[PDB]
Amino acid sequence: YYFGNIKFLGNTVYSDQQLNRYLGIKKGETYNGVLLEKRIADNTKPDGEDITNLYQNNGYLFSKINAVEVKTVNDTIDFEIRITEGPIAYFNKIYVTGNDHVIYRELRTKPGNKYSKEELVRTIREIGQLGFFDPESIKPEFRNVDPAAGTVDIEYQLVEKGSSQVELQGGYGGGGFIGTLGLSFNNFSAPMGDGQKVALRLQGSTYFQTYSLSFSEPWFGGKKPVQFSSSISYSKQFNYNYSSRDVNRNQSFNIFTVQVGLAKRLDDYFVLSQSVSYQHYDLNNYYTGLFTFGNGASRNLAYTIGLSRSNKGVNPIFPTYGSEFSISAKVTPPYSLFNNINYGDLQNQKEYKTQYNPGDYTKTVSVGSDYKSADTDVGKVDQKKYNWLEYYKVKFKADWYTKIYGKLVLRTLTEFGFLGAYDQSRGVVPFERFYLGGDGMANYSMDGRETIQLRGYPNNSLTPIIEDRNSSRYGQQIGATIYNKFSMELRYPITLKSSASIYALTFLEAGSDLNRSAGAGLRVFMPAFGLLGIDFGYGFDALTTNKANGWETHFIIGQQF
Amino acid sequence: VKSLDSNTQKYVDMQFEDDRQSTAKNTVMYSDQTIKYGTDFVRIFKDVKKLL
Repeated sequence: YYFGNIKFLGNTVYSDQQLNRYLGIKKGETYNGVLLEKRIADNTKPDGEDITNLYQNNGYLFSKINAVEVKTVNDTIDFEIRITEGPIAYFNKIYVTGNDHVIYRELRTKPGNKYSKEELVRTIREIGQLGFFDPESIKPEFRNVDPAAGTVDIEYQLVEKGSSQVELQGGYGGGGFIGTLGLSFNNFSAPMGDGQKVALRLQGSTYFQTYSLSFSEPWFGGKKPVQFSSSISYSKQFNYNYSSRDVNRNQSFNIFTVQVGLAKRLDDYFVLSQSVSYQHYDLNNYYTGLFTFGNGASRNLAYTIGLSRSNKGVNPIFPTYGSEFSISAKVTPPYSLFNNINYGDLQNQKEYKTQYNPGDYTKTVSVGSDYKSADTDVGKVDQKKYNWLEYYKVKFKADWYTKIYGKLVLRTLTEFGFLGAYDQSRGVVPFERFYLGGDGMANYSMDGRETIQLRGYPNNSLTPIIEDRNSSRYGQQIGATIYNKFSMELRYPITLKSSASIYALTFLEAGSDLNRSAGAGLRVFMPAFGLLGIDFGYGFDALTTNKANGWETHFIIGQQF
Repeated sequence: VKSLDSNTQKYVDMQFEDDRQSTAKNTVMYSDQTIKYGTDFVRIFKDVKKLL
């Protein structure tokens, strides 16, 4: 038996040709009733490319697709698919029962809008992401369905399950584990009420521990989605050698941070983000790298601005069309112009020379009381230079996705980053510097360090090192002030279900004339176990002999960008 | 009328980008002490409870 002459009757919204293209059944193939029903209506999944959802996604909710067998001759079966459309569906009144303005503000199914199952699914997902209600019983149920007037009413059945939440999360990056414990009350008001979130969180890795209190208002003013965030945090960070994964427990600094910030949506794809941050770095025996003021303290007052454009594909895990652009500028007040002290002649002043005959100056050999002699104490000069941090920072990121051929997707990434000082005599600050190479890790550390991902190379291997030889600090990393990366990845998916999202990828990266890397990897995303990615990368360039680094492997958990 | 499934956990699980009236994420702040798209132990505990 074989199919024959699938004909579509009584459909006027779509032509015969488009629906035939959507059916994908050709004459002469072997009859498969299961296949016919699956193509007609894949009831197993809500996002299937089936005809019933094709009609139901644009609002012809009363459309019914049934099959009637007309003739079976010459071992060939003929059909006439019948479509009965009905009028378009418009929402009239949308109400929620079982809980008010907090829920209503986050509804995608507004009154007067054309019916779309995608909107109902999105509202379900958003109410679930709010967290107060039981995720398994967010039930949209239809009332006052009047096909006579073409209207529909929706009631959302919900069950309360508490506002508070506890969270234990984990990840891996930089060759080290990371984990957070968080207690988050998702309703604070001015207590029960508005959607203001207040969370107490603690994050830890092998070399840094952070404690934080974070308040966040998602709808500032109650009209438009303006996020107002505030965070008071205290962190302790060790000297960590990312290459060898050992830690020194006697070289550590404490960062006390207070940040206020605001994000608002402007076109309409743009987001403008602003922040004001105060950070106090209390050092303890941190004589590592470019630091010589290991027993002092520094203060950092920063204003950060950022413009972002995002229109990526439907799945955040696996986009298939769009672009993302990000420009960020961090500025500190220019104290150099207003402070009338000279930073080039500091080394020739009596208050900055080495002292101990008691009170004499030393070059250690006593050199008398000649104030021009002795050694310019680097600790005191650097402490006076950096008691208030002075720097300007610019970051630019571009991420363009495209489809090439079939189900393949190509992702192109390009970042530039610069940091500088207003007065060149003041010098580039040792903090907020760019560290390049390895598994890559987000800004979990609050000192401004940004670990840039370049697979195929050890963690933090390409960051510049002291090259003075006789400086007694050869081999320690000091940080990069300018960095550029270009990445190009090809990705093929195996599953795009809600439960699991798996895809394989091949990557070519060039990071800094650059160092190049090539490799392949596999990523698996699940809501429970997270985003687990395994990458194997061969680097063609060296980290004395001009021999390539060769192979390396990374295993990461979480979005380590 | 063909209505949605009785269980709506799958609908919550599937991911989407931001739309014109969801909260705007701040990208010029420091860390919020969360591993985005990380392992969720609370969800693991709830799933284990559901399988018993």
